Amino acid sequence: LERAEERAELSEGKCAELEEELKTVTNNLKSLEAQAEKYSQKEDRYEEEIKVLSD
Amino acid sequence: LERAEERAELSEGKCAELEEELKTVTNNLKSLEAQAEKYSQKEDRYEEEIKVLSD
Repeated sequence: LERAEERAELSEGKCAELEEELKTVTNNLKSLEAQAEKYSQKEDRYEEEIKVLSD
Repeated sequence: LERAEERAELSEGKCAELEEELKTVTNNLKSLEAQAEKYSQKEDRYEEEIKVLSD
């Protein structure tokens, strides 16, 4: 039980660590979703600067 | 013990679920990062072209 509880604690430790990493990565995912979209928009703002400059 | 073990299984189960959620968001982050980076690279290509056309 102590070892199983220890495993629960170690696994919970990992669970929490992964959760923290999950959230960090997910938060990065979200900032990156925002960046991938802002960047796709920049891909267009810059493409537009090229089109405008081309004109 | 069944509970300590259940908790070992539950916390291990959940930490494994988080490993999968983490890998999923990590891979989505890598995808969005790669996407954002492909866009940042396009932004740079345009910036290079913006500088070329601006100049």
